[PDB]
Amino acid sequence: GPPTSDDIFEREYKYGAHNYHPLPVALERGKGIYLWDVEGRKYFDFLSSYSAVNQGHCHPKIVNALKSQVDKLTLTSRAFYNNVLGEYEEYITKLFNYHKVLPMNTGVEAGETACKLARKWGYTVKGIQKYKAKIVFAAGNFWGRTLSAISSSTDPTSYDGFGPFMPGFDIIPYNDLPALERALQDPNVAAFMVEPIQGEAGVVVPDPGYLMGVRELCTRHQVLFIADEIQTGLARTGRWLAVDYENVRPDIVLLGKALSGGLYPVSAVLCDDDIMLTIKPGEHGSTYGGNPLGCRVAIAALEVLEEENLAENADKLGIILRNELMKLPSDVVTAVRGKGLLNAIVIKETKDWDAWKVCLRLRDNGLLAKPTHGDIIRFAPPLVIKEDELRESIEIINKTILSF
Amino acid sequence: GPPTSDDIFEREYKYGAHNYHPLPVALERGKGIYLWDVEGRKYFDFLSSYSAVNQGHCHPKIVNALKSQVDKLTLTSRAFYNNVLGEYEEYITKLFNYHKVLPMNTGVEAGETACKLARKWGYTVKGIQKYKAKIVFAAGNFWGRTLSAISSSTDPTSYDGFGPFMPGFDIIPYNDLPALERALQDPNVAAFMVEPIQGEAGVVVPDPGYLMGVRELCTRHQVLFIADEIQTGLARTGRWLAVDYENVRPDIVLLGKALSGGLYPVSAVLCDDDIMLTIKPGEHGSTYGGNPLGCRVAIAALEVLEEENLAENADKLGIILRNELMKLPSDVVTAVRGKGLLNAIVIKETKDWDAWKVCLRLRDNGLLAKPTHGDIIRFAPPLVIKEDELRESIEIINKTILSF
Ligand SMILES: *[C@H](NC1=C[C@@H](C(=O)O)C[C@@H]1F)c1c(COP(=O)(O)O)cnc(C)c1O
Ligand SMILES: *[C@H](NC1=C[C@@H](C(=O)O)C[C@@H]1F)c1c(COP(=O)(O)O)cnc(C)c1O
Repeated sequence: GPPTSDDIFEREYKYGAHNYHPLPVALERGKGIYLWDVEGRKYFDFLSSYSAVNQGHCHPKIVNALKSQVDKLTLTSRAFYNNVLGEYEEYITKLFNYHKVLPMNTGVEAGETACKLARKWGYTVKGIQKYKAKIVFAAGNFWGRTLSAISSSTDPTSYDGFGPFMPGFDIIPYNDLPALERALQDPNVAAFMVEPIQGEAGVVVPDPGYLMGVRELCTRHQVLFIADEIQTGLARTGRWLAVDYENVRPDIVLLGKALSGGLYPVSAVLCDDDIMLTIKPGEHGSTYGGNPLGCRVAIAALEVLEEENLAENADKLGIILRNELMKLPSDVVTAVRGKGLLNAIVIKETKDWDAWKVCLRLRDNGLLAKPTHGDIIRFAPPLVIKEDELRESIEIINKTILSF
Repeated sequence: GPPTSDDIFEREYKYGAHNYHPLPVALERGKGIYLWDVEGRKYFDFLSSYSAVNQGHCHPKIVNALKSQVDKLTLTSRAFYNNVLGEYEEYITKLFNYHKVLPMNTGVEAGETACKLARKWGYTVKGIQKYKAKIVFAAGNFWGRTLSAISSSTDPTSYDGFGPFMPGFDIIPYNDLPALERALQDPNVAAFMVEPIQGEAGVVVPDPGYLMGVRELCTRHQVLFIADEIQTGLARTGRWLAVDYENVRPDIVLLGKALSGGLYPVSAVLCDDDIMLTIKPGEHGSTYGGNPLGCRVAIAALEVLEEENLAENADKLGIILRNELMKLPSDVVTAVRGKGLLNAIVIKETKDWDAWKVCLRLRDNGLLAKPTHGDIIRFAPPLVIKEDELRESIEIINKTILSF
């Protein structure tokens, strides 16, 4: 017979690294908003692989894009040209109104690329002496697990024990314009990198006007505004970019995770020529960056986001979701926050009770979510969810919370 | 009409970053050893996307693995389990005889993972004080384009202008056991990372006994031996790992690039428990790392390497290839080097003449290669090439070199 859930757990424990402690559920199929485990049980996906499957699992248009391109060509390396890359580049740059895109594979690779662009621009355009350029980050940031990315983290689990750290990364509080204004007095600062809503930190939504203020301060002090929209972009918050809510144009925009609908690791760095062209041929790249297969998949995923109006659905259904979540009692759920379909609730963590046990019971009742701190539970279903499906899942959430 | 080659070049120039200057050829299909451009012209691929398509372009078994898995499930994130990952992990760990694998996406991500493992092991097992751990690298190394990876590079084009650098990375000459012995006198050294043959540096093959000496010195001084086999592994040099030529077992083995046959970005970090389990749950990861689609593709690519005996083919045909290349005159080709099907020739670069013009003419004559320094031309066709195909390509190379 084929392996049970427990066989799957045990096998991973024996042969795989222990860098994760996942929710004990062994999934097998995903379609749209749904996931099935090896026993056949059906669940709503309320994690969406951290927004990588905004389009729902195995969206048939993106699946067909993958299938059509793999029968053909998948990787030439950028030592030669392929056809697909230029088409995808024109598409995405015109969609987001930037001169150019630099293609990479994973989100952290886009972050690293942004850091390199900011430093190169700082030395060659702003005139900072090599190698005094600084980049400012917001406490609570998460942008990956490289040595550089954990060097900007304030989370000890990300950086503790991981050797000496990248210099030139400063940290200020999130949602704090006076602190940014103070940091940007140093002319050696080249950039400020920030998430428009902090995902991994617990869906931390900054105050209205924060993004506008960030843009104003960055412009005033000749500092690049890098917006990490790898989790908040591509309709998840109800707009193409979360920064669109304040009509703010960052200098560099990072995209990832739903850029492919979960079918391929595709990431993008968007900016104008006076920043992008600071990097000359041979000075940056990636083996799989810009390969034809991922490019086809990304064109298809962006087209799915546009043609199915998923940002508007995210907006309206997130309004419904937060309104319903706020009816849970204050004695158990101390906070409800989010934008569009990126939301979270905060648990009145006792020790009779916590976010992990809540997610276990939610799995028991047919809905999959995972906590991000122990009192924070993220709710982020695929943007293809319909209102009746959302209301049934909300019913599951109510049943689970009021089970305790 | 559909875009010509020149349209493709111009479009990428307008909408894409200028981080590459590729060989002017616009490819469209790849199958096995062959590539076709948009005009219909046919070429031998003698770059193999830097060994990512060891199995040849669009190998039907790996294509079918991709197609079968994408109709199903592609990404749950590691917040939950999927079935495929444990199966792939058991497979690859038993294949290479290590306790465990840590899955990532790109080669540089495997390198970063290795660095984190080495530091965490240095502090928690070797007892180095935080954060004094050092990692030693070999001059000429290339392992990616993150800030940490360019911090260990001796190539100014990789690091110049890219902000202050990661501390704790020391550099010694390649192919130099006395220099390694000298570096390892510092008890704060946690690891030595090295390529068994330096690919990007120009297929630099170290002297016989170098890998044995590295292993002996690392063991003697309680230092981890990290072997980057992302380009040299998976049959390319004629063995499963290039280190197999000296029956050397590194502490950490990095795999990438052919791990997927070019169909998906899949990388792996292999090592035993006493190293791997220094990283605890929540302390490292990746969104796409270990996803089911890439895992299916990787199982298939490894199976193709094993069942088609591609390491033996690489061995014998590389013998033939180097023997034939050495018949070109000394006045034009000053050196021929390599192992298995990873080879290179060195050009007597005049200014009447150089490696770029040679590769242009080779493209004109139906074979695609790219220089790596201006007198170095890499020859690395897919390991599915047959002897008559190889001899025809050698004929192309002769025709081209003796055209000048
Ligand atoms: C990716 N998001 C994160 C990775 C996940 C995990 O595996 O635990 C959960 C988490 F929120 C991310 C990145 C990095 O992208 P990748 O390297 O993982 O592809 C960068 N910035 C942001 C905002 C996010 O969400
Ligand atoms: C990958 N090899 C390199 C990338 C290529 C390019 O785009 O120019 C050519 C070059 F040789 C590599 C890596 C990094 O893997 P990725 O991040 O690119 O996936 C690490 N180590 C080695 C030995 C190699 O070859």
